This record gives sequence, structure tokens and C-alpha cells, in this order.
Amino acid sequence: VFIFDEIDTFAGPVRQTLLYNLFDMVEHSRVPVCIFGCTTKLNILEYLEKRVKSRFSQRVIYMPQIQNLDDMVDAVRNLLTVRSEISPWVSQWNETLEKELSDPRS
Amino acid sequence: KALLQKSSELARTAEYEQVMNFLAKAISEHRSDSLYITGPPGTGKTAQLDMIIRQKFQSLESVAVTSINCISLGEPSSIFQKIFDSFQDLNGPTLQIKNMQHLQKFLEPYHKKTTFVVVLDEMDRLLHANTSETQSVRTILELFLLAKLPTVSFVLIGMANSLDMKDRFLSRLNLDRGLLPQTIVFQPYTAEQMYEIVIQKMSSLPTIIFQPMAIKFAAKKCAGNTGDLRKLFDVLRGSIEIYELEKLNYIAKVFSKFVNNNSTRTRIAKLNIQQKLILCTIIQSLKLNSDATIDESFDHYIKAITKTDTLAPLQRNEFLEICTILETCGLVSIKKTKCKGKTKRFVDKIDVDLDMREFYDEMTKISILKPFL
Amino acid sequence: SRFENKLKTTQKHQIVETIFSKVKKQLNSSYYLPARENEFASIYLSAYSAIESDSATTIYVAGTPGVGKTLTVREVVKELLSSDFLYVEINGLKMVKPTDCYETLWNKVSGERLTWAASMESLEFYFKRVPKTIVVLLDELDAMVTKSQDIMYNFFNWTTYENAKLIVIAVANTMDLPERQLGNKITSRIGFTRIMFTGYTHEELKNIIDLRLKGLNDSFFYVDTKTGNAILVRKVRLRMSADAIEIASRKVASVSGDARRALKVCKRAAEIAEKHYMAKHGYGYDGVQTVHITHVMKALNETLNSHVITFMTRLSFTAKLFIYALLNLMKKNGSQEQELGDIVDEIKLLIEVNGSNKFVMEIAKTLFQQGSDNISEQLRIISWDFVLNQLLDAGILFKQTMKNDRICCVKLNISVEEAKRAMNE
Amino acid sequence: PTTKIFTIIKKMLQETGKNTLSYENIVKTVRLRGFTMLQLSNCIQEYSYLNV
Ligand SMILES: Nc1ncnc2c1ncn2[C@@H]1O[C@H](COP(=O)(O)OP(=O)(O)OP(O)(O)=S)[C@@H](O)[C@H]1O
Ligand SMILES: Nc1ncnc2c1ncn2[C@@H]1O[C@H](COP(=O)(O)OP(=O)(O)OP(O)(O)=S)[C@@H](O)[C@H]1O
Repeated sequence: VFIFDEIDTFAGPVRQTLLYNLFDMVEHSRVPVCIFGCTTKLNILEYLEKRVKSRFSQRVIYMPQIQNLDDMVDAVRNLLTVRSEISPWVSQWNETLEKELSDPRS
Repeated sequence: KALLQKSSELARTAEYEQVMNFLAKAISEHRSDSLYITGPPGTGKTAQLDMIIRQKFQSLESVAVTSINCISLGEPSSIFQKIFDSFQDLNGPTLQIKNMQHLQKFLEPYHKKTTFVVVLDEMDRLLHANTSETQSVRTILELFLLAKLPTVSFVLIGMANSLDMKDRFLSRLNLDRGLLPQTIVFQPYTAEQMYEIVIQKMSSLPTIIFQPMAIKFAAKKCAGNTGDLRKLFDVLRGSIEIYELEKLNYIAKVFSKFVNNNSTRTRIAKLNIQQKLILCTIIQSLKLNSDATIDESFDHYIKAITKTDTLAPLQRNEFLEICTILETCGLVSIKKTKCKGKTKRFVDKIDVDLDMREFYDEMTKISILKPFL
Repeated sequence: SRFENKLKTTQKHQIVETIFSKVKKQLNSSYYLPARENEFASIYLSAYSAIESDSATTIYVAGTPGVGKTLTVREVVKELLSSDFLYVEINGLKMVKPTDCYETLWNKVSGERLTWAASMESLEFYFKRVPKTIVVLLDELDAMVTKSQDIMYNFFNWTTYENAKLIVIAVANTMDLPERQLGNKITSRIGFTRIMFTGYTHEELKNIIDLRLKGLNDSFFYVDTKTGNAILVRKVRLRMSADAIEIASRKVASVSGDARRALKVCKRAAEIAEKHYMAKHGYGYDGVQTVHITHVMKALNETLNSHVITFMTRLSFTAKLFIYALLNLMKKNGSQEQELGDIVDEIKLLIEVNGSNKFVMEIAKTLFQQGSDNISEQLRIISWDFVLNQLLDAGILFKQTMKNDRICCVKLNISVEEAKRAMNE
Repeated sequence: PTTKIFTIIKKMLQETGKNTLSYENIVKTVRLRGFTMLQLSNCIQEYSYLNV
């Protein structure tokens, strides 16, 4: 498994060699591989040239965002709530959290 | 039928008669004429001198005259190293091959006092090397100086493509100095000396080579822009396999590869009528002769399609794919040009190989682009 | 060679070979050709003559990537092993420095390792001295041309020696390459063979798919109903609708004519039906099946459709507040490139030109302080460095570098109309 | 409202696989469904961007 952070900087103008070798390893190698590019430059596909993009399997996946106000409210509830029993305070602590969270005027 | 044409693909020239006059002292062991042999490219000129020296060495007295190719040096030392390789000896090499005066000590022979002439092959790599009046012209200057007192002189035979090199010489050197004067050129042989060598290179003759007047026809209608008729027989050797594949026919096959899409096959590239619309959209953005982005084109594409409602406005992502359909046929090229704000940042500037004269014919047949013009 | 013995491990716990697993095994891009059938001979008959006659020639082929020129010349030499040569894949892009290919050649004649200087001396010493057979592939020639053409002159000057036992095969990106990058002195040595490779056509793009689908199209699998494992309890079949394969062909031949792009869009569309089949029954990982036309409709569109429009409407408020200010200056001035201080000048002004609407006031409270009437009176807005950094690394915006944080110019990077259009939501 | 109508075209493309420019027997399966002659008229021009 390949883990690539900031694969856009490898996608420079001049050489692009290292991308070209791993993407051809998809095509021919008996060793099963998988490549994982992580970046933040959105239109990553135009940054590549022609001969590398044809090696590429073209499948990108966009990462989601918090699209509604209710979503992160649901997230912070799952974030702060403890579910496993450790402390005597826990059952008291869990209902204090949501009571602040359920009230929209809190 | 193969072995007659298996052998097809492989003193002799009427330019060798010139150079024996130019080497008139090379059989009397004296210093010959002053040899700076130039030429327009492809004219056989690399192998031309190689034909002479190989005929010289196979003919010729102690025999040692060496020739080295100036390709991978960029620097005038190891040429004087390679003349030492015909000696098969051992010495202190570095100082003797570096300075002008250090070459002079190297020119005292050992066995029988046969004079030496060097041959500098492909001198234009050092001519068209690093900056002229600093190193390379000085390198040119230092080699052509033959003021040595005995007749054992390092006679140069150097070669070049483009004929600017004589005017590059300093006015002292152009005062009849060294190997200068005989600027022996070689005009490209139309058919009148090169084809006849092909005749004698058909010593082993098959029955059906083909009609040799068509070979004469091949020579006459290649001599517009050419220099190498064996290589232009190597395009006959490809068409001679065409008559083997099918168990100037090929120049006809190769030019229609190049002439078309502007006259006829433009509409072949744009079977989509929207591809006809997007092709005129590029040229309307070319009024602002700027870095024609895929966005500024998309800017003029939307603001016109809202006025005339010929189609719905499509996506930028669709606009990405459709202009690449225009790309692979060879009409418009895309390059990542320069904008220098943060880093060397690459916006894409396009360029079209069509003219408005070859545009206006193919749009008056379609009155749906006529709103757009 | 060595370590492939060490790349093997033992415990392989019975991986489920489902219905669409055996498709992707042959839909792998590895394993006579229909499309470039006769041009294979045009290479080979150009190559067969020089091979069995001990000469030195040059063969120049061009074309867009995805047309088989990586493939076809491998099929040339492959049959030739049956009937004197040393095969080398001198790739251009697989060389780190351009001179490093010189090391390979001198390595691949005797087995020695010197520098690129010392190799090409003995290479030149080889190519004009040996009494009398080398096949070399100079792939992706855009890489090895870049510096000063001194490398490229060597690779064809070796061909000129009549005593040179070498056969070169150049494969480029464009036919134009010895006319817009090289000199004419190289262009004399390149010859005028110039075998052009076009794209593929959509009829042949059907004829390339079924070569992978030879023994598996409309065939039968043996399946247990409990695990989803398929074997070449039911005995099920799986069919491929050829019209959807056709509409895959009529697009890829239209835009690119690329043989990887045709296979991979079928490969992407194959796994869409894989997860929907796993969704309905859940066999995990431990009557008659098909692939609809609706799969390749999505996956071909999945090559096209974006998200920056969906990204922009799912951004923050002050992000959408930022761009709406930025288009306001671009229609005020018509200069498409505005100074950064004027934007901060505008977002101040775009507060009070709207009325005293309490939503704007609940914005304007929050826009300059996170509540907390203690700490207030902020000049520029809250997280203004943050959203401008967030719009920068997203690729939507672009900002030139200056230590002045007022007169540094800002330029848009996507089309401003779609920025105007996505703002409307 | 337009994802389905591509597939009835695919049912024709199953039948003969013809990309005709003007229609008399493609439109005949549309009027029995509920959509007018104008909606399909736009569908001719916009699927030209699909090169089908
Ligand atoms: N008149 C000729 N006689 C014998 N062989 C010839 C003749 N003309 C051409 N050839 C051969 O065909 C080749 C074509 O010439 P090129 O080598 O391509 O050009 P050139 O010899 O490099 O001269 P340049 O381009 O100015 S360096 C020669 O090298 C010879 O092998
Ligand atoms: N006619 C064909 N028959 C069978 N498989 C093919 C055919 N054409 C291409 N392929 C496959 O598709 C792949 C595409 O690679 P190629 O087209 O050979 O490379 P390419 O055209 O040189 O593109 P490059 O290497 O980036 S310049 C091949 O490796 C084969 O697996």
C-alpha cells in the first residue's frame, strides 16, 4: 500500500518521473499494489500531463464538508460523549453534555 | 525473391578528385594545402572525408594518421590525448594537452620522421559550444595556428554545418593564415553526382529493381529539399517492402499524412455541431490576443450562449473534454505557459492552426453559427 | 529476480472470488492484435531485413499515448527470440538524469559500471571497431531532448557507422519532434520512414474489448448462495450488454482514442455493479446477472463531472462572503485582478450598505468578535487569514507573494462566471 | 425527468443502433407517456454534446 501526502508537488512541470513509474506498476506488475494520493489542489487532473493521466485510473474521491449546521452539532455530540464505563461521574457527565447541546439558546 | 532485394539496401566519388589536389603534398610527405572543409547538412560530408582517409590509410612509408570525433568534450585537451593513442605509449598527459605551448613539445616524432596530420571531426559541437569570444573562438584560434618551423605540422581538417563561421574569424586570422583560405564547399548534389553513385552501388543488379526512369523521377522530385539520396533510397527501400508487403509511390503516401485538416478534414474533426460552435468560440476569444485560458474561452462561451440560445450552457468539465477532442486531431495545441505571481504558475494558453479564410467557407454552410459569427 | 522469493507469503485464507472478480482479472491491462495489425508488419518487415543482413537502421514511430506503441514493438522482438540480439528498454522517463542511459548500454554489453563519460568512449570504441546485432528501444523521447541536444546527436550518429551492430527504434510523443525541437542535422539522421499511428476507431474498440472477454462473455459460474463465491447453491451466468460496451467505444474513440481509457472506463463501470450487488445481499469479504447500460452512463460521466461548484456551496459563510465581494470589484473596475486591501475595504462596506436587518447584525456581531463584548473592534474580519489561506490551497484563488498585506494582487484561477453562478445558491 | 428518456433511446439503439439526425419514429414512443414535443426537442440538441 502506497501512502502519498501532497502528491501535487510531485506533479511539477519538468520531469514527473516518479509518478510515471508507480502508475505503470498498476499495469504490468504481478505484485498487487494500490496508490493513495492525498492533496488539496482541487483540479489535480489538469496538473498532470497526457502520458501520466493515461496511466491513471481516473478515480478520484472528494472529501465531504459539514454541509448543515446540524451536522457538526451531531458530530460534537459523538465527539464528547463517553460510552464506556470508567468513572462514577460518567452518567452525570453525559446528560450535562446533551442538555447544553439540546438547548438552542444555550 | 528476397535475396536479390536483401542485398538491395547496401575512386568512387567525384569529390575525392578534388581533395587529392588539396592533398597534393600528402604523397610527397610535404605540408599539403589549407583544409577547412564545410558543408550544408546531410550532404554526405561526414562520411565524405571518412571515405578519403580510409582510402588514404588503406593506400598508404610509415603509416600513422589519426582522426577523432569532437562530440563529448566541450574543452580542448583530450583531442591531443587521442593522437597519442596511435603511439601506444605512456607519458605525463595532463599538462601537455592543456596549454598552447604544451602542444608544441608533443610534435617531435620517434621512429622514422613521418609527418602527422590530425583530422578534427564534427568541429561545430565546439564552435556551437559555450560563449564565442571567451572560449570557443579562442579554441578555434589556437588550433588553426600553424607557425611551426619544421614541416611536421598539425594540419587541421575540420567540418561545420552552418556557414557563418568564416565571418566569425578575427581580421588577423582572415589575413591568409593557417587552414583558412580553401573554404571548400559541397553544394547538395541534385541528381547529377549522387544518383550515379547509386548506379555503381547497384553493382549486384537484380532483374526488376524497377523502371530506372522512375528512379530518375524519384531523384528529380526529391531534390527540392534533400541531401541524402541513399537515405532517400532508404525511403525507396521502405516502398520496395511495400511491394513485398502487398506480395515516389510512398512520398505520395506520406504527404497526405501531413496536409490533412484545414481544407477538407476540419469537419471530420467536428462531427459535433457544438464542436463547430466551440471552435468559433475560441477564435472570438482571440480578439483579446492574450493568454487564452480555458476559462476566458469559457467566459465568452457563456456570455454569448445567453444572448443566442442555440444550446444550453454546458459545464466547464464538459468544456475540458470537448477542447481535447479538438486537440488529438492536431488542430489546436495546448501549452502550460507562464504567469509569475507566486511561483512559476501554469495557466494554459492555446493556439489555432486555422485562418479566417479557411473558417468562413465552412460556416456559411451552417446558419446556426451565423448568429455567432 | 532475487527478492521475489521473499515477496511470497503463506497464509492465504480463501479469498472470495465473486462474480465480477474474474472480470477484473482479465480486465487487467496485461493479458496478434486487431487494430494495428498491418502496421505490425510494417515495423517487422522493416526490422526483419536489417536483422538478417547485419546492418544499422532507424525506425521512427509517433502517436498519442494509449495506441499500442509501447505494446506493439514488444510483440516484434518477442517472436524474434524464436529466430542474435540483446533487448533493452531504454526508457526516457525512467532515467533520473538524462546521461544515465549511457551507463545502461555499457552495462548491457559486458556487465561493467563506469560513468556516462567513460561509457560513451567505449561505446564509440565499440561502434566503429567490432568485426561482424543490438536492439534498443528509446522510449518517451520528450525526456532525453531537454538540455542541449548533445545526447540525441549521439544516438543517431552511432547508426551512421556501417560497422555498427545496432538497431535503434525510436518512439516519441509527436511526429513534429525532430522538426520543432531537434536540429536539421539530426533530422537528416532520423530518416523519412515516419510510421504514423493514429487513434483507434470505435468499431475496433469493440474488437479490443472482447479479446479480454474471450472465454468469459456470457459464460457460466458455479456459485454457493451463502458466500457469494463464484467458480468457473446455483449455477448462474453473467452477461455483458454489448450496446453499453458500444457507447463506451463511441466516446473514447471520439475524444482520445486511448486504449487504456477504453479498458479502464469498462473497469470502473464493472465495479459499480459490484457494490450494488454486494449492497443487496451482503456477501462481504472473506437469476441471471448482467451489467446494465446505466452503469457506463454514470462511470463515463464520472470522468467528467466536478465538485468545485458543490465545494463552493458547502464552504463557510465568510468564504462565500469573500467571493461575492471579489466579483463585485471585478464588475466595478473590470480589471479582473484586485488589490487585497480593497477587498478588506469592501467587506467592511458590504456590511452597512445592507440595512439594519438583525440577521446581518447577528452576522456583524459575529463577523468582528466571537461574541465577547469585552474584546472587540477588530479591523479585518475574523479568520481572514484563514479563509484566504483556505481559498489559496484549494486552487480556487491565487495570490502573488508580497510582504505588503495590502497591495499584493489577487487573481482568480477558475472561471469567474461559474463563481458567479455557484454564488446564486 | 431526463435520465429515463436516454434509455428508451438505448432501446432503439439496442434495436438498430442508429444515430439519425431528424426523427419520425423516435418521437412516436414519447407522446404516449406524458411529455410534450418541446422537451424532446431540447433533448436532441443537448445530447449532441454527448456525441451520440
Ligand atoms: N556522394 C556520396 N558518396 C558516397 N556516400 C554518400 C554520398 N552522399 C551520401 N552518402 C552516404 O549517405 C550518408 C548521408 O550523409 P549524412 O552523413 O547524413 O550527412 P553528413 O555526412 O553528416 O554531412 P553533414 O550532415 O554536413 S555532418 C553519408 O554519410 C554517406 O554514408
Ligand atoms: N491492440 C491492442 N490489443 C490488445 N491490448 C492492447 C492493444 N492496444 C493497447 N492494448 C493494451 O493497452 C495498453 C496501452 O499501452 P500502450 O498503448 O501500448 O502504451 P502507449 O500507447 O505507448 O502509451 P504510452 O506508453 O504512455 S506513449 C497496452 O499495454 C495493452 O495492455
